[PDB]
Amino acid sequence: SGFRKMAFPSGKVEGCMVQVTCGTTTLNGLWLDDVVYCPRHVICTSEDMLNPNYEDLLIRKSNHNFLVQAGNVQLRVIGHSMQNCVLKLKVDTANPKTPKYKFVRIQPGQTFSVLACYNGSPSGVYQCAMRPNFTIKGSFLNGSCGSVGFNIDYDCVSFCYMHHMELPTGVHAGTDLEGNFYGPFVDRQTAQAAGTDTTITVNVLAWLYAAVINGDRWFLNRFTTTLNDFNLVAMKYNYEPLTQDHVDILGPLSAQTGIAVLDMCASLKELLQNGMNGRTILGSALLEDEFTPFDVVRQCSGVTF
Ligand SMILES: O=C(CC1CCCCC1)Nc1cccnc1
Repeated sequence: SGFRKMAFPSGKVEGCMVQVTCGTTTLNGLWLDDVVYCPRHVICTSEDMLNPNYEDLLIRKSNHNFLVQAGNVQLRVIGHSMQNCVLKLKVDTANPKTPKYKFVRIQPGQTFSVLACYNGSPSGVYQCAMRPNFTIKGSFLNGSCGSVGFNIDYDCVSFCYMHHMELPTGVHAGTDLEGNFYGPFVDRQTAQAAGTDTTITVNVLAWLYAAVINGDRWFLNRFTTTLNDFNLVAMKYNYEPLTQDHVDILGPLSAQTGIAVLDMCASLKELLQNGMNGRTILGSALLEDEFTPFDVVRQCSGVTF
């Protein structure tokens, strides 16, 4: 038993991180087959970041302007092109360590693991949620750019995120691996507004089910509710509203614990109205929204890769 914020094992992704250098701007790139993907802002000088014309900047550049080191190795760039906000560098060598993988664009509330990197070397791994406002609350320094987010479904690495920027607010924005931003961010150093951030209600429900599994049962109560009365209370406290799809996703945890979804919402209701009153749930004094109902099930079933 027990309950931790687990990341996916990182091995399969470590063998794909390379160092990309253009002029004196060095950051991380992802090497799959014979292509290196990286943030297209690698071609900017710090002066260039206030108002980049990427088409104009990329034309001054040539294959041999780009240094791709894979540890002790240099790769040879023989084609270069821009897909939206990513640079695709065709290299002379397919990565022998290219796992089974796909590119996926994820939805708000989905969780993934980040391999944080500097000069193409892995630093650490953590789990996080894509916020409803399309930002992540990550841990990135300078040179972390090109660090990626990924899920593993047995043996297949799904890549969903590439790190491009910190906002003046200290939260983190980037792209899918086709180079389209999550949210309304642009890769320009200007004041940009994240939305209002909401709580991922379906994840909090998944996590109360995880508490009940692990013996922590104090918040369960006699009461109940409907979807509508629940959703009314949720909106007041900046919680995302709950649909029928969400109830369908919770059914296995409802079957495994013998607690109706609506009964769990009734318990959640009371906590938003009355709070914890000093108590904790799975050793936390706040309501946690960074576990999906899939994460909870995976961790309480012991699903491997
Ligand atoms: O925010 C950036 C990149 C932006 C990209 C757009 C132009 C300005 C620089 N760097 C970074 C990321 C994470 C932690 N520290 C620094």
